[PDB]
Amino acid sequence: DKLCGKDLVDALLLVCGEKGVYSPKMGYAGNGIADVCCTSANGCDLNFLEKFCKT
Amino acid sequence: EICGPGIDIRNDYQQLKRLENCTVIEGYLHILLISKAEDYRSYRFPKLTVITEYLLLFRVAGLESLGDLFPNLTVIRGWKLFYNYALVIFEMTNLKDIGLYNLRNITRGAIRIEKNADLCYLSTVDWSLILDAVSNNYIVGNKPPKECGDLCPGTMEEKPMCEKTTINNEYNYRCWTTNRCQKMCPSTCGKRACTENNECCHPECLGSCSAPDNDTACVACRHYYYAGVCVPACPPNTYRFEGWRCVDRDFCANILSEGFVIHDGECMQECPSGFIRNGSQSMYCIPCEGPCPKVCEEEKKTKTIDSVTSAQMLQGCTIFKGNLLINIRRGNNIASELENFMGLIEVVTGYVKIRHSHALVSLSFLKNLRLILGEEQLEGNYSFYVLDNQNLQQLWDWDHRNLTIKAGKMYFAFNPKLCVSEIYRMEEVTGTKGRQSKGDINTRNNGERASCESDVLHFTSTTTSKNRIIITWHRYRPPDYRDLISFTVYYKEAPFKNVTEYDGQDACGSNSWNMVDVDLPPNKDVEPGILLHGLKPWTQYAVYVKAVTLTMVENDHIRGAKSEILYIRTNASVPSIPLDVLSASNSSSQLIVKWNPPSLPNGNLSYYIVRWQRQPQDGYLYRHNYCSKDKIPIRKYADGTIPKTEAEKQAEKEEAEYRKVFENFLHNSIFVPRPLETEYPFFESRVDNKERTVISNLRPFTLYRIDIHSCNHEAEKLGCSASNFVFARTMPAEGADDIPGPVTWEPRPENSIFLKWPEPENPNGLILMYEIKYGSQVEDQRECVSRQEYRKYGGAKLNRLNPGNYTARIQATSLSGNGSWTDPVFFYVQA
Amino acid sequence: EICGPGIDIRNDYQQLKRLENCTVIEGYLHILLISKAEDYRSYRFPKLTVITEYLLLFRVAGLESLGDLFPNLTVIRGWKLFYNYALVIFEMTNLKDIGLYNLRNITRGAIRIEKNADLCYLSTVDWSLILDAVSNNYIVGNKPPKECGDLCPGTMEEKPMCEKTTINNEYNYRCWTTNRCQKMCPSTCGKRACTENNECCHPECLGSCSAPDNDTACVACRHYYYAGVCVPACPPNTYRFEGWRCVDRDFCANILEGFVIHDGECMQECPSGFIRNGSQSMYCIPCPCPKVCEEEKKTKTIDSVTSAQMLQGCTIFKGNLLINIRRGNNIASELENFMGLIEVVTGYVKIRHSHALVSLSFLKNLRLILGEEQLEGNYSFYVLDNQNLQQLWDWDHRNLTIKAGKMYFAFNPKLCVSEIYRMEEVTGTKGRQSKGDINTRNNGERASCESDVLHFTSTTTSKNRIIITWHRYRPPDYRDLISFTVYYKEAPFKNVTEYDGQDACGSNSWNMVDVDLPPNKDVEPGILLHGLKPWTQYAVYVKAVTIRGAKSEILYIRTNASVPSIPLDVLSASNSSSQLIVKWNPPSLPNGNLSYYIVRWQRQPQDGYLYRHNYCSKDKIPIRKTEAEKQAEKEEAEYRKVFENFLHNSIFVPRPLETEYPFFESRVDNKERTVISNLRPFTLYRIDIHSCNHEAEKLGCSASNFVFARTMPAEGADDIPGPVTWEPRPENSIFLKWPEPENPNGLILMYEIKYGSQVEDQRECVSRQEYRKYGGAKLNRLNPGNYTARIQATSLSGNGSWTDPVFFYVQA
Ligand SMILES: *[C@@H]1O[C@H](CO)[C@@H](O[C@@H]2O[C@H](CO)[C@@H](O[C@@H]3O[C@H](CO)[C@@H](O)[C@H](O)[C@@H]3O)[C@H](O)[C@H]2NC(C)=O)[C@H](O)[C@H]1NC(C)=O
Ligand SMILES: *[C@@H]1O[C@H](CO)[C@@H](O[C@@H]2O[C@H](CO)[C@@H](O)[C@H](O)[C@H]2NC(C)=O)[C@H](O)[C@H]1NC(C)=O
Ligand SMILES: *[C@@H]1O[C@H](CO)[C@@H](O[C@@H]2O[C@H](CO)[C@@H](O)[C@H](O)[C@H]2NC(C)=O)[C@H](O)[C@H]1NC(C)=O
Ligand SMILES: *[C@@H]1O[C@H](CO)[C@@H](O)[C@H](O)[C@H]1NC(C)=O
Ligand SMILES: *[C@@H]1O[C@H](CO)[C@@H](O)[C@H](O)[C@H]1NC(C)=O
Ligand SMILES: *[C@@H]1O[C@H](CO)[C@@H](O)[C@H](O)[C@H]1NC(C)=O
Ligand SMILES: *[C@@H]1O[C@H](CO)[C@@H](O)[C@H](O)[C@H]1NC(C)=O
Ligand SMILES: *[C@@H]1O[C@H](CO)[C@@H](O)[C@H](O)[C@H]1NC(C)=O
Ligand SMILES: *[C@@H]1O[C@H](CO)[C@@H](O)[C@H](O)[C@H]1NC(C)=O
Ligand SMILES: *[C@@H]1O[C@H](CO)[C@@H](O)[C@H](O)[C@H]1NC(C)=O
Ligand SMILES: *[C@@H]1O[C@H](CO)[C@@H](O)[C@H](O)[C@H]1NC(C)=O
Ligand SMILES: *[C@@H]1O[C@H](CO)[C@@H](O)[C@H](O)[C@H]1NC(C)=O
Ligand SMILES: *[C@@H]1O[C@H](CO)[C@@H](O)[C@H](O)[C@H]1NC(C)=O
Ligand SMILES: *[C@@H]1O[C@H](CO)[C@@H](O)[C@H](O)[C@H]1NC(C)=O
Repeated sequence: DKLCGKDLVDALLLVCGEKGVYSPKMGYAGNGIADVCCTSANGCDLNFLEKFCKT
Repeated sequence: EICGPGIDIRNDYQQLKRLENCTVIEGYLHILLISKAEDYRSYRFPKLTVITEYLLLFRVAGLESLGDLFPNLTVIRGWKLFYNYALVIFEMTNLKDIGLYNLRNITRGAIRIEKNADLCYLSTVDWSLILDAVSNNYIVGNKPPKECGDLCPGTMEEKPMCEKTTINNEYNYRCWTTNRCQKMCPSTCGKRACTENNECCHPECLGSCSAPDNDTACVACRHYYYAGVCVPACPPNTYRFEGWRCVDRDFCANILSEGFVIHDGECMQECPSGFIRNGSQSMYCIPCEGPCPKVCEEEKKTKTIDSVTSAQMLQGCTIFKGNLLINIRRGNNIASELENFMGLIEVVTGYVKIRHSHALVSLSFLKNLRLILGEEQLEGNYSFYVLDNQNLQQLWDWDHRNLTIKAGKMYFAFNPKLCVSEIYRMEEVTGTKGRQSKGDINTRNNGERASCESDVLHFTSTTTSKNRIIITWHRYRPPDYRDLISFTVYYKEAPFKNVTEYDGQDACGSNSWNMVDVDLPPNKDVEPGILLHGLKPWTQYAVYVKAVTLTMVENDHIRGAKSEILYIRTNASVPSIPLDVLSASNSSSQLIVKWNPPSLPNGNLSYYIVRWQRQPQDGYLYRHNYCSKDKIPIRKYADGTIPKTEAEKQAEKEEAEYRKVFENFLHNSIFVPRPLETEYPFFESRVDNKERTVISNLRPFTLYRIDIHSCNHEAEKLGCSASNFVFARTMPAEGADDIPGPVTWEPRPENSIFLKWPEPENPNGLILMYEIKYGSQVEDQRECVSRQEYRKYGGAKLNRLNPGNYTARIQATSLSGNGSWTDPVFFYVQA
Repeated sequence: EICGPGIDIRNDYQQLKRLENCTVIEGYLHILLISKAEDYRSYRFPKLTVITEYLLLFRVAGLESLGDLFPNLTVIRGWKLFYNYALVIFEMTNLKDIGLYNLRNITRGAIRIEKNADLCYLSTVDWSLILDAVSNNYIVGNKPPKECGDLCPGTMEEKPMCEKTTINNEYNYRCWTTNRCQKMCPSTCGKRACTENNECCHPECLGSCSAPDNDTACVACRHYYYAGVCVPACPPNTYRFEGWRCVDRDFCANILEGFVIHDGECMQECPSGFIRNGSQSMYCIPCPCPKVCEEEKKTKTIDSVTSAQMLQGCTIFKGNLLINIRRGNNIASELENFMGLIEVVTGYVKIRHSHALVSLSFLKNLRLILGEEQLEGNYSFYVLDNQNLQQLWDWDHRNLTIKAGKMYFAFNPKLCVSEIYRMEEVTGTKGRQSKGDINTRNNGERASCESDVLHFTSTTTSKNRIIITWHRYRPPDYRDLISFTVYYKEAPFKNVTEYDGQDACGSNSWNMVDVDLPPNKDVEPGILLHGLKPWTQYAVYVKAVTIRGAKSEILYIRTNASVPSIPLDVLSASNSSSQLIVKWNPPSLPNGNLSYYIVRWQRQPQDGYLYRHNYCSKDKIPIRKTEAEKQAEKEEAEYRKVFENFLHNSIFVPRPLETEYPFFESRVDNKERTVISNLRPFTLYRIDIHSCNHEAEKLGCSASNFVFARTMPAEGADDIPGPVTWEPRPENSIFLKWPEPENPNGLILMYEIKYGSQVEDQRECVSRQEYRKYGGAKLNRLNPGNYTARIQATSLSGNGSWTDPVFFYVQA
């Protein structure tokens, strides 16, 4: 189902709890997690929260 | 002659003179605001014998006594009452006493006598033999009882002429005014009236008689009066009228008013609930099918209802032969009073428009509206038409009501809080499934800001106590858990299981329901719940829960949840004290004890435990030395110098919405995808379905503490009740205080003498005094002996008399009063 | 080192070490999601001085102060922002204080600090001396404030090492944490950077200085920094870059397409209308090429200055603007700075829940809303639930065009409906809208502007009524029987609005009585407003019903005066014999200016039974909210109201051995208290208080609210006024004779005579009835011998002191 607030970051930390979270560093040049997992009807995924872990 | 209706004297004594041709008043007889006329003892009305409804006196200056106004007023029947009062005496300056010395039997109501600053002879009246319901009296204010004196006629003369009767602990002479006693019939005339010379009235009489056992000699009748004869019920040729008399149909046809009607043997201004006249103006009535069909036509085709009182001319109705235009804004009592004025409207022949009615959350106040005929229609064939109602949420409880529109289309526009599902359900039951189309039901402006779909907040557990309900419900989390900001629990006392949410709730803030909020519990394992407290035992409460939610997504993706309305009866409890225990002893060794049901019946009242125990006398009386001055009635001089608001809840909702959106910005910007004292025995008795009992086999003039406990079906578990109590006094035994033996005199040295008498065998309480009157050929001298002096010496000394044919008499004063004077004793002093 | 373009300190306190020798962050600084507290935490970074964009801390574990990390962070310049905020501290655990004690300025950005459950120093920082826009801060999600007062060094070291200031109108010490207080400076540096030595530093300075005025030692520069010195504008051969510093060209030429130079500033690309020059491929040169901008989501929601700032300098926006400014106080000036150059919106414009927008005019230079995508319902300009919106621009200075799509306007209470129709006039969208799309009901509901006028033609007044008439208004479009609504409300003062409020109910809210224009053309429309209280001032304004107009001015008409209600809650006391104090309240209904209260008083005679009782007789001295509550109180209320209805129709016309006494009267005008003097001692007086008003000359005063007040007894006035005298009498008896007190307290009810041969063992009672018959009393049949006696008068108030003893003798 959907994970939005405290739940979304808690789930993300449980998914990546030592792998860490990624960072952009885009060189000066996109709906986001709160949309793919919460705001849209898309719903969250334990198999997609892995995409926001650093690896 | 008989007078009425509703005599009202309002400015001056000259207006009183309306009364002197009146012997019975078929009305109240107010006397108000009269200025003192300085005619003094003028304006007596001795003809008046009966007031049928209620005597009300207010601000009547210079009236020192009502016995000067109505010396022969015998009965105030109380057929109509002044807010449950039959005699009202309010702010009556200069009124020294009520003085209605012939008022015998007030048939109904209570006696409020309020703030009459000089009023005495209130406590001297034993209203328990004038009134059935003394507990309702409300004798508040007046002259303070400590300052009244209240001396009965003959008391200051040492020749008391009045009767005595017990009111609880108190036993003293009963009087209406300084010169006149309260007239009480002897015990032989059981529940009858009597003439002045003690002879019993006819059984159907009331108050007093000119001659005994005569129906024609009555000054007042119980039941009914006809041609001078008091009658239990009207002779078959006549009909009951104004609660007191029998009049023929030839009389009831002639009263100005459609005229008076005759039904169930009585004649009335209008035929009562469930009955209607035979046809047009006619005297006889028939039972009605429902509430009696009344047409409510108005010369204006469309009756506007724009304020709560604007509907008042409906007043109770069945068939409105015109059109309605409800327009109610503001007032905060709206639905509970719109239903009073319009709930009985079964049929509206025209159209019904509800326009700009921002106060209404529900049209359920039109309770019995079965048909809107739509014979007349507004425009474009509209017959039911609501427009621009900022707070309408419900039309009717369609689970219960079967409204129908014969002709014309339904129309709804700009109703932010009323759901299109609710208007569709209206059209599904009103017989209007295909009249209107498209723009009539636009759906753009109806329910635009309404919670039209709800999940169910299932109650998971309930727990109750005498004053508590602890209740919990299933863990609710909308798709976005953030937007559930709180739960609102609405609870109200609901004796019957028909209460829906909109029993009130009209948009003025607070409403009929009490309500309290529960935050979402921080611990995800804990279920939400509330402890409602301050509740009443055994009372049934309607309790239901609603989820307070944001609207951020819109497009009806908000899902504001509701619980089902749960009717929870709090536990039965120990009943409160049984109200207003009051007692009167009709005989020695017996005590009639009456009371009223407890303030809170905390369960189905099964019985009352009445518990009488004797009380010791000595610890107040036995050392008092009563043959010494009491404290004088000194007067006091004047002394004494010099729930959360809707705005708050909107603030909480807005802050929660802003927190939600900023958390979304947090996450979508931060996260990136990887690319003599003794205790006497108790006595107990159980009385079932009767708020009075006759305690028997008691002692003469003995103080019994009477505890009373109400009981319900929980009595075995919780005990009965906290005792309400009254200190009741048994009536004294006649002659028990007169000295049981011959008094003797004996000599003493010098000019003094001694007298001796035996103590009474069974005195009516402690004999607190013995009075001795002595003198030669005249009882010229007084003396009195305390209880202590007798317990010392037996008799008492008379000091320094003179030789002569001296005589003496003795009188015991017990706690009940003085007994009979002893036979005279003759004695002389030696030279 | 100066570090950029932005730092994500993430997942590791060991990665927090990346700041060991940074001093100025040319970007944001993120401290995010570090969980390994007890494994590492030891870090401090004295070198940090400036953050150019913003500081964000999110779920950093075990950080008990930012005074550990950044003791010398001095300025946050906010050139790029995080949802209006330059400082964000969010969901931190065990935070316990902010601790940025040297952060003397935060430029162009609010502060939000939320859900840091242990934060206990948030309210003690005087943000008024840190940032200008304190109105935009969001500290709301703080730790509950039940534990965080007066913890500053102003108290902690037993006495202040601190200073105090005012916020709003409350007054408190200012500190960031213990051991540190906020670095303010005197008013002589009130627009200058202050110093640790409390001298005013350089004029072009922003942060702090160690030396008193040693320029080139400003820890943070105001305006722009360059080569170690501050400057108000960059030197003539240096260019502004990243909103904080000047650079010589060889830096902006070495940022990995390279940054352009234009208008003396260095940015990612030339602004709208400019293109990079030929064969000098660094400089910008004018074409007029419009700078098109876009987003991956075809709808850009604008809730914050950041979401608008993604379009800074754009001219054509490919996509839909969902303008959503819910709380952005004064940020319309920033929205203008960013979006006031978008001439064309290709998609729809949706202004929904944008309560911060008083006006849409921040969309400067906006010219077209093409509607190449439209909302459900084919709308291209959709305006919903904007509580404060007053203008869609479209005044007589600039014309919009909506190529395709319909307009929608709902729940814009403060927006004059004339403006939404003028928008149809200006934009040419007359052919699109339905009456369901543009509503006269929920638009213009409040704060409406007005041009048409209704005049009060005549008025009439009575105690409970106002009668009002106005002109028969009608335009050249003789459409309908125009319905005139009279709005009447109690106006205690003339500071009254129109019905420009959402207060459907509560206390005093404008009541509305609708009226219809009568068919008879001669009669001016009128209303008999009724139920009005006497003398209350009622604002009345007429209005018209269905483009239209016709409001009247507010008339603060006053109902005529009436006889006042009873003066409530009368009470009385007596500090002194021959005087009474009487006190009351202003009446329940004054029904006028309480110009004066009449007070009348009259002697009540001593109770007649007192002359009859013969008080020396015997007596016995026998002793020993739910619906139901609301209904009982309502029944009592009706009972009181019937008698008020009785006596409020009663009016009093003011003055142009014992039986009865005359009345006495006073006008008291000052206050609800009076002193009544020259009274009889211990006498009961009926104090008839008659509330009165200015129209007494025509209507009279109120019927009396009486109180029966007893004067206090005059001490030494009921003891016998002279020496007792005695006589021998026949049959071994004595007579005692004594005068009656001249002015006894009420009455003399009895005299006690204490008598005895050596001590007054025996007691005799003399009633008033016997005393007035014999001038005394016969002590009958006393034993012969030497004797003593004393006499005590018992008045209505108490005992008189036992008289001087009489030593009579009885002879054997
Ligand atoms: C005063 O006189 C009345 C009769 O005139 C004595 O009897 C009481 O009469 C009242 C009638 O007001 C009875 O109350 C109830 O009346 C209603 C009609 O409103 C009726 O529906 C009830 O069934 C009931 O009759 C009351 O029961 C009755 N009481 C007795 C003991 O007979 C009344 O006792 C007299 N007062 C005194 C202090 O003696
Ligand atoms: C903090 O520094 C800022 C930056 O100078 C001051 O805010 C405004 O900054 C702009 C741009 O430099 C100036 O044009 C304004 O004049 C500044 N405001 C004022 C009131 O002068 C700000 O004043 C400084 N102090 C505080 C307490 O915020
Ligand atoms: C008793 O109280 C009254 C009322 O306070 C005193 O009389 C006057 O009261 C007014 C208003 O308080 C003062 O302004 C006057 O100064 C008072 N009179 C005097 C002479 O001071 C009165 O003084 C008090 N005492 C007695 C013995 O009457
Ligand atoms: C009373 O009756 C007499 C005739 O019996 C009549 O003259 C008089 O006007 C009447 N008075 C009142 C007050 O009815
Ligand atoms: C109702 O509809 C009918 C048929 O369209 C039409 O003749 C009539 O005028 C309408 N109005 C009324 C009041 O009947
Ligand atoms: C209304 O009619 C329906 C259908 O016959 C029936 O189920 C329901 O009980 C009716 N309600 C009333 C109040 O008559
Ligand atoms: C329910 O029935 C009771 C019984 O008299 C009635 O008073 C009440 O008006 C009915 N309706 C509701 C909603 O309680
Ligand atoms: C209240 O009533 C319930 C009925 O189910 C019972 O189980 C419970 O024991 C009662 N509690 C008390 C305190 O009487
Ligand atoms: C007292 O009253 C009761 C009933 O109220 C009656 O049974 C009893 O006989 C009465 N006693 C006397 C002595 O009248
Ligand atoms: C309580 O009394 C009411 C009314 O008499 C009755 O309907 C109900 O069944 C009773 N319940 C019990 C448990 O006695
Ligand atoms: C900090 O200083 C050291 C010198 O010991 C240097 O090697 C390093 O590059 C500097 N910067 C960082 C981020 O360590
Ligand atoms: C600031 O200090 C530096 C270093 O000593 C010095 O070069 C400079 O002249 C000083 N500034 C001023 C204004 O004196
Ligand atoms: C009007 O002025 C009075 C002055 O006392 C004030 O109390 C009141 O709040 C003001 N009302 C408004 C709406 O400003
Ligand atoms: C009533 O009092 C107000 C001040 O509250 C004053 O302006 C006005 O002139 C007064 N009017 C009269 C008739 O006393």
